[PDB]
Amino acid sequence: DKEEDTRKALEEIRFHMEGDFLNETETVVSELGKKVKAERYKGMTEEQ
Amino acid sequence: TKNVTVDATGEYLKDNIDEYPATSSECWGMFMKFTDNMKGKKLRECY
Amino acid sequence: LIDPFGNPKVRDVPDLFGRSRYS
Amino acid sequence: REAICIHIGQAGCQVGNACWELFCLEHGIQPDGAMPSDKTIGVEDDAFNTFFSETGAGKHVPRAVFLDLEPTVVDEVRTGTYRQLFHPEQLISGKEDAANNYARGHYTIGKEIVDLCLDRIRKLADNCTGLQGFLVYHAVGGGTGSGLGALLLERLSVDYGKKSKLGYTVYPSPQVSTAVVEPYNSVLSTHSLLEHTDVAAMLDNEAIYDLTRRNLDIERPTYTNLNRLIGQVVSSLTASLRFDGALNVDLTEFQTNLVPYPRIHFVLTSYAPVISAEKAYHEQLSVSEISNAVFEPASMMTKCDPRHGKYMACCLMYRGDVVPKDVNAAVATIKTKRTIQFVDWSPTGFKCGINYQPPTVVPGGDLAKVQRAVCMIANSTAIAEVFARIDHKFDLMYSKRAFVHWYVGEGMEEGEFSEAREDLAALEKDYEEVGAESADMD
Amino acid sequence: REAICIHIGQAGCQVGNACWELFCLEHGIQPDGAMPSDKTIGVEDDAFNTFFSETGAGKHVPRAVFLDLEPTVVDEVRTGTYRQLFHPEQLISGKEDAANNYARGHYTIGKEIVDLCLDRIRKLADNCTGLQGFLVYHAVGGGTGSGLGALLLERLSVDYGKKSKLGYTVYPSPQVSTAVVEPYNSVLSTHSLLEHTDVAAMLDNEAIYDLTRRNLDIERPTYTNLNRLIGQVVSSLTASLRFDGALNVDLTEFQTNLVPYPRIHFVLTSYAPVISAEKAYHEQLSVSEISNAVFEPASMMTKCDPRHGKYMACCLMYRGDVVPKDVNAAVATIKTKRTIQFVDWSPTGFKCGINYQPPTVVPGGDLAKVQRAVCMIANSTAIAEVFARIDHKFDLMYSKRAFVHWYVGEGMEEGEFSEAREDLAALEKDYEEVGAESADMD
Amino acid sequence: DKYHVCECYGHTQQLPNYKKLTNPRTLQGFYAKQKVSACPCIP
Amino acid sequence: REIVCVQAGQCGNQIGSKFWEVISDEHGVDPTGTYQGDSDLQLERINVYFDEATGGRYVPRSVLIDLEPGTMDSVRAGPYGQIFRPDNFIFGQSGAGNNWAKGHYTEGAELIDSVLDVCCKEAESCDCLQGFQICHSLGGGTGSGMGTLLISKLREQYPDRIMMTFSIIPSPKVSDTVVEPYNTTLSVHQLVENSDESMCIDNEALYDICFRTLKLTTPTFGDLNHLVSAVVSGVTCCLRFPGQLNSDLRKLAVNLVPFPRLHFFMMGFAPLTSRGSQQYRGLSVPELTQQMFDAKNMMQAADPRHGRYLTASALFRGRMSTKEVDEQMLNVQNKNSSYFIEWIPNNIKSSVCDIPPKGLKMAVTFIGNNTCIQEMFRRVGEQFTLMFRRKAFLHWYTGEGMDEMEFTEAESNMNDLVSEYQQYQDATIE
Amino acid sequence: REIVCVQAGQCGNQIGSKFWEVISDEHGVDPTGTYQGDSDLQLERINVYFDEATGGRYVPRSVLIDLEPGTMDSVRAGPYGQIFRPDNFIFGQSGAGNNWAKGHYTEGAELIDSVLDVCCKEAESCDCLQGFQICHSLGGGTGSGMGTLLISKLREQYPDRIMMTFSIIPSPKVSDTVVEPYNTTLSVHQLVENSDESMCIDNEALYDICFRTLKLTTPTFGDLNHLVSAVVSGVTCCLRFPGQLNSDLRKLAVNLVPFPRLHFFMMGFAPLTSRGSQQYRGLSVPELTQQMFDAKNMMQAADPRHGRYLTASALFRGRMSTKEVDEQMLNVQNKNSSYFIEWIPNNIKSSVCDIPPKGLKMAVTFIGNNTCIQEMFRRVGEQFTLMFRRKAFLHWYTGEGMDEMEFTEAESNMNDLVSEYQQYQDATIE
Ligand SMILES: Nc1nc2c(ncn2[C@@H]2O[C@H](COP(=O)(O)OP(=O)(O)OP(=O)(O)O)[C@@H](O)[C@H]2O)c(=O)[nH]1
Ligand SMILES: Nc1nc2c(ncn2[C@@H]2O[C@H](COP(=O)(O)OP(=O)(O)OP(=O)(O)O)[C@@H](O)[C@H]2O)c(=O)[nH]1
Ligand SMILES: Nc1nc2c(ncn2[C@@H]2O[C@H](COP(=O)(O)OP(=O)(O)O)[C@@H](O)[C@H]2O)c(=O)[nH]1
Ligand SMILES: Nc1nc2c(ncn2[C@@H]2O[C@H](COP(=O)(O)OP(=O)(O)O)[C@@H](O)[C@H]2O)c(=O)[nH]1
Ligand SMILES: [Mg+2]
Ligand SMILES: [Mg+2]
Ligand SMILES: [Zn+2]
Ligand SMILES: [Zn+2]
Repeated sequence: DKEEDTRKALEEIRFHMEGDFLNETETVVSELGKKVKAERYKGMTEEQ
Repeated sequence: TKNVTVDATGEYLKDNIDEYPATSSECWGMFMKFTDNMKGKKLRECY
Repeated sequence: LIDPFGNPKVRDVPDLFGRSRYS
Repeated sequence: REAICIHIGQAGCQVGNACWELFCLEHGIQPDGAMPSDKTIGVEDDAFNTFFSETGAGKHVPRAVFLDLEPTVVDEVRTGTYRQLFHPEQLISGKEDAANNYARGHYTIGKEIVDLCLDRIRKLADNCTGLQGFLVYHAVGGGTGSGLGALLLERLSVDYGKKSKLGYTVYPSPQVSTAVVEPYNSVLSTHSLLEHTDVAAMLDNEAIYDLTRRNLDIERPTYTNLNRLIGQVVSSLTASLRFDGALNVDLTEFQTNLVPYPRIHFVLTSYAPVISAEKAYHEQLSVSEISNAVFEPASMMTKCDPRHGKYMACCLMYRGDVVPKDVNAAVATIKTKRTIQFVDWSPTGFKCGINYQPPTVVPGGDLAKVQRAVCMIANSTAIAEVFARIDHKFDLMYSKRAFVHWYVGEGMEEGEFSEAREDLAALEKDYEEVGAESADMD
Repeated sequence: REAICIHIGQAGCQVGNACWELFCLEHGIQPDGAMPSDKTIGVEDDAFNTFFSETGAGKHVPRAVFLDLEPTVVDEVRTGTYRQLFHPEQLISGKEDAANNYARGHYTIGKEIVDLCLDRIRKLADNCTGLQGFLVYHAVGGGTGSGLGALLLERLSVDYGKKSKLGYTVYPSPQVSTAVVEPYNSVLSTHSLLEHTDVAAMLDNEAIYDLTRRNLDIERPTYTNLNRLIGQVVSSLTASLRFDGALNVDLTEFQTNLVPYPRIHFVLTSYAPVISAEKAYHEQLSVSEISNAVFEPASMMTKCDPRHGKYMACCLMYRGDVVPKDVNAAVATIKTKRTIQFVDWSPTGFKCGINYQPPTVVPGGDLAKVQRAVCMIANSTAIAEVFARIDHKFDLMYSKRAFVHWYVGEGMEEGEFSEAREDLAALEKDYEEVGAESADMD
Repeated sequence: DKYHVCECYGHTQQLPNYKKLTNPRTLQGFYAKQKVSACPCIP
Repeated sequence: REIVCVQAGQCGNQIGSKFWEVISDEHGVDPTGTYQGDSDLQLERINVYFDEATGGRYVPRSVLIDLEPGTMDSVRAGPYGQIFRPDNFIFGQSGAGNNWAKGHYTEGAELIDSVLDVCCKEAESCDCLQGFQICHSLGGGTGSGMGTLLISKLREQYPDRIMMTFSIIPSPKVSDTVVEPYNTTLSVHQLVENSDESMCIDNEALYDICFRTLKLTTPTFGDLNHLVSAVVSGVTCCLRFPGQLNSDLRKLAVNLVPFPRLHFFMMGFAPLTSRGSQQYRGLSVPELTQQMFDAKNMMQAADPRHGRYLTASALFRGRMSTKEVDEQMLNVQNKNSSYFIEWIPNNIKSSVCDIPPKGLKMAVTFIGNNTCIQEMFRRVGEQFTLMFRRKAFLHWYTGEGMDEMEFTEAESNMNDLVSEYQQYQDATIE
Repeated sequence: REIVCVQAGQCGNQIGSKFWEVISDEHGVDPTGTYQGDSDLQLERINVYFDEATGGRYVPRSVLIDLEPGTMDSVRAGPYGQIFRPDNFIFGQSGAGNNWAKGHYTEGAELIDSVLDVCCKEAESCDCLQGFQICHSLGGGTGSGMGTLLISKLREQYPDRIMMTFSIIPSPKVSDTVVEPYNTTLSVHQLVENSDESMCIDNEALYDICFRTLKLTTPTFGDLNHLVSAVVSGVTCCLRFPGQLNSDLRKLAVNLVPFPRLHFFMMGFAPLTSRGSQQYRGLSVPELTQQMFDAKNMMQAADPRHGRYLTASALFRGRMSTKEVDEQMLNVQNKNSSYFIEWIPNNIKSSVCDIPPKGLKMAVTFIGNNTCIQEMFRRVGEQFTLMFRRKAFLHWYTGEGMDEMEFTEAESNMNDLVSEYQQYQDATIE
């Protein structure tokens, strides 16, 4: 049981570290969302 | 006088970039940058 | 470089004299 | 972290050219403000921020203003090699000089130019987040440096208040002289330095000429050499903010350690391994040798002999390959000497600093390359002798109302001469009283 | 969504040329009214609709009228490059001018032309589905601009009622002047502007000349520079209707937030990144820097100093790459300053707007290209000094009836001068009273 | 004390009274209440 | 046991989009509406928030109302916007103008009947209806006026159910609009009569959460709405999953409100920690409890240390022992006894639920009833008194038709709410 | 039985970095924080200084405080720096200015609440709390003022626990700071009331140790701080490993302190010997005892030969006989009997621990309570009276806000401490 709890906690940390909320990125984008960026605007890209 | 004194060594520096000395200033890190980025964002204090 | 107890140690002061920032 | 530099008149702008040349070469900014970012060995670091701000396209621009009443010297800066480094608004120039009249600078002409300068300084101070003082460069012998220096300092005190202002000032040398009216301008600058300045360092060109003749091997020095020495001193003192070290020292620690009473803020400066390239490879330059060097009067950058007074505090900045144990052994040997005396109310006379960055070598420069250096600023009662000779020369001329017509016609009451001379006399008496031993105890 | 522009006389038509060049270039409409047939961006967006309507043939045509009493300027528009953009009915021209007489415009000549203007406005308002106000451009110094502008605003105010009317007005400069009779026309104008406008923005050419000399590097400016600046301001205020953003602001929110009492509707306007291309590479231009810029009196487009009064409300429009947190940090920095003062009855002094579309760059233009800009409109008690110089000049001139026979011959009772002068005096006293502290509770 | 209080030389360090300086100048409010004649004309 | 959601104004519609993303993710519903989940536990309570339309699809029980269609274009552009039923979007053609009276009296009465018709259509379809959930801001125009109008109408039609609101209130430090105090005062008057339980959030507290705890370099309103959507989806979790000690909105209300006006609550959510720090701390019940009571983690500007707790509730999600929960609540009650109102012998309710939020091993949400909430209302009343003494902007409201006596009545009601909290703070046994 | 550490100022952070390197090395913790040790004996007492983070890792129970983050960035940048929890670094925005009054009154009161919150959070997590451990210098600015402020707050909140300090004091020959007498006097005034046990080290004594005993050619602060970290880690060894005669900080205090003001101690560590000489002499209990009592090996400038020992303690590490300890301590007391206070029949406590520091067969740490400490205080008081009589730098402190009465109180209290030591020096049986 101890080993199982350890594995679940490691999966927890791996989920938080790779998530999009803390990394400030977005992956689920709608086609209309590529033009309208009402909330989710954060800044300009390098190419711009 | 300013030409022959300062502009000559300025031109020499323009020609040669190996005269700039190396250094180490590890005291400038992430907490200093955090304090730099947080100017004017004071919130939730009691007086 | 020797510790006060006799063991070897790594450098602790940077080597800067005679060095250049840009290759 | 950041510091703002204010350059006034001819000496201050010319010393500024050497200072900013040095600070560029020390940080690694090219003369056009760029940086060869792709050719690098180490990693890019924030240390420039004390003196530079970035636009974001990676150009660097410096935190300075240049103030003059004649255009020619600033136009020389505008047309030189560093043309692209400075923002054009920072280089401020008037129409006509203060003609060696303090009154002309202070009342009539500087009042027109002063509001642009204050607006630029405000624009700099708004782009800061931990400003810890102003550095001011001026000469008190000329008209615009004295008068506009005084007015700007007075306005800054009301606007910024408690924020510190540290001045490096070229005072009139005790027998080399350049203009007749130097005593009036130097006297009438007494109030500004006495009441609106936190530490003032005094320099005389005759001492730097003596140092460059004796130690360096230069037969025919010119102002660029003196300005390069001043730039080296300033770089040594500000290195403690910018680079790693064993014992760091923030600019507020100088003020805490050097000034015992609020008027006693005038300090002497000296620098140790002033040496030529041919001599430098014949000699070792150990810590104890340069520590012994800084106390000899042949090393000083002000024409005063400290043997005629008593030390109150010393602040010693070591940079380069030095080990603290050698600094302690050197300071204990200095303390042993019989010709060095401290006032009995100051038992713990020393402050130390130790920094790892060795002094930089400038391609056209005249100093040798050396692994270590030490720089000292110290407060001593011997300075009272410097004021007395100016007061004697002032007393000579004012007695016959020799040139008073210029100042009274251009707007000054005759009373102001007597006022300034009595205030500096009281400052001399303060320096006499503070230095008197408390031998009467019971 | 929609707004209708009314341009009157010489200044209003010339400013209209700059406005419509800019609005065309910003949307991408060619000067002939046809969008590029090969430019398939992918999604034909509706943003033009605020300023253009389509002719069903797919041409775009703009929601504007050009009004003049002399033919020359409108015939110049008719023969220029944009001939095909405008509908020919929109360009209305009379035979002869109002000869610098407000009385001639109001009573004699504008009464003939006004019904054509009303028919065009009727035809425009019928081709709308969410009209939300009129923008009016005129000068009060000339005869037709004052007289016909007042008469037309009166007729609009009876016919349309509650619909908003926002004026951009060229006021007489405090010492630069172009005609002798300016005080009479400005006094007679102000009663109508008081009664028949919801917000009035005041402009002086002398301020825009100072701004173009100081900020831009133009030695010999002409009206096209000023008109391009005005067009930029109008585009900034109307951008909130036309492009995506974080915090939109409809013109009724502007009116609700900016006007505290129904008579207190005269506002100051300023614009931040007026900068040349060569200056643009020496400085970053962050949100906080341009926010600090809009509050300096050197940035204003009207010759008044706001430090001599108190702010009641400010509306700040940001366009371009800005994040709300930076706007909040900037506004929090502004609030600390002691030389910026708000009336104690207005604690929450600010309104914000944030739009993502950066300002457009015009090929022949003199402004640099910049990633962000801010525009401010603010209501302040400082305006009372502005009224006082016209009242003093009117009193000086009217004491001898210097020109009154022209006005009496063209149809006006002499009594009307005194009535208008007393009404403007009461408005001056209102601005004195509103700024008086509430010491009633003591 | 033994020095001067800086009211000499014609300088003062007292902070300005912002509320008083901030009120505008008007013909009846300011100019008409002066012993010596005053006018808003620019010299 | 079905909840109906109402989203009003820009803030409400934006928070709603993130809320429905979180709920659709937890039940494995694709943004097309198709079920793609992998356990029966997801399906067996899907009815609580979704209705099932024919051939697979699920539709979310929400009404969207706004005065300008700008928001509809913003929600339609989001990643989940397609899921919403077209007939559920109600919009006008001109804005509220940031004016409470306009939003309440002129366009409010024009639209409100169609909103009530949609809400009734949604309510009468449920086999048994649980409370309503409403998101809106109090500082706005249509949010305050039309939200409180609709709340009053729903309170007329369903007085025995629960009425729940989440509400954003103007910061004392940062504002986007000048006339916030009037709209806030009138809205607080409406809420204290109509609501059963009200949660209050300061945007300043969400910015301070983001900057200090999460160290985000460039936070956006999406982050604030994610924090809010997290707590909103957490409060209902025990309604819709199994657990060792079930709980319900009505049991929370019964345990939190001693007297019917004292229905204003504090919010918190415990597992917040920066990506750099996450490697440094393992999950455990003491860590969650410690973060849960830290005022740093509370979403209002008022701090609990300036008040006293009447009651509190904690809802735990995850597989954990009941002993640790009970003993933690005992230890916190015993060590800080001066901060708890003494004429109630035990102030904390606990509840335990088996199913955590996705990607977290454990979570707790905290609801607190503390008298220091009176400080927020006092600040709003101060700014109101500064503007009102001088009639600073009243002609807009009076031109809509309001009597000036209305402003003094609303001010008096807020002052009485502050007085009642202060009196219960300083009560004693004698 | 777990300790919470506080490190303050530049000296404190630098000494702390070496201490946590030494502690992590003895327990086999990688600089990433991962346990890589090779015996269960390492794990079974890891709790004393480390908390356990998930899947292996351990984190050190320490608070880092400074007024400018430059030092914090230097410590974070060090080779073991990663182990420290990011949230545990507390810093302000402006310096102490090397001024005690600034550190105590202006920036102290600004930061202290966040430090007290972190220290309480760390303390209340412990199942049973042992004393606090604090490292700082008295001559500095933020170290002296904020360290003594924090000590006073922790003494208010935890008066039944132990308060322990390690402190650096100005050398008699060369000053590092001009205003050292004021900062030292005020700090000693605070410590003598607040502290339970205080250890003193002179940098001059470490230089003399290095040069005379170790013959090091080019010593650096890393060597001095390594010697200090060695003794610091030695004092706690019996807390955290088995032995024939266990010992504890409280047992040390009870045996060392006869009266509550007499709590200032000298330190030494015995098996110091140069790499060239080490081949010539094996370790044994007589060799350690002889070096241990040699004044050459003592870390203060005062010499025992000018005073008398009230009490002493020796902690032995290694596999060793009880005969050598008992008979050596008796033999040393008998042969040098004039240097031991005669009205206590046995002045030395011994303790024995099985596990030596790595690479030494045996070690002892010595703690001594000796009246020669009065000479240091007398020297500091003389230099203070010379400076104070002339108002030498007083305007800085008075401008911060201090009343002059503080200086006369602190001087009088320190002078009474010197008198009390002198009185116990010359006491007799009669
Ligand atoms: N060390 C050094 N001294 C200088 C330099 N330039 C001028 N001085 C000295 O400063 C004094 C002259 O002051 P100036 O700077 O020329 O006076 P100013 O500020 O130009 O005032 P005006 O003449 O009224 O314009 C003399 O004693 C010069 O020797 C310089 O570049 N370096
Ligand atoms: N900024 C700006 N000011 C202008 C422009 N044209 C005229 N003015 C100013 O406006 C005032 C003159 O008003 P006008 O427009 O010439 O008067 P009008 O409308 O032609 O009236 P009439 O003379 O009767 O035809 C003067 O102060 C001019 O400086 C312009 O194009 N731009
Ligand atoms: N936390 C949060 N605040 C918001 C959001 N949108 C707007 N606001 C705030 O709410 C206030 C504006 O009110 P708004 O919703 O536009 O009122 P409405 O026009 O009646 O809908 C301002 O303080 C905004 O900062 C959001 O998505 N999240
Ligand atoms: N042993 C030791 N002493 C130090 C170290 N760093 C500074 N010191 C001493 O501590 C004193 C300076 O105090 P400091 O830490 O700078 O005070 P602060 O400015 O308040 O942080 C001087 O006596 C220094 O010699 C160190 O790493 N080791
Ligand atoms: Mg000159
Ligand atoms: Mg005309
Ligand atoms: Zn002065
Ligand atoms: Zn006049």
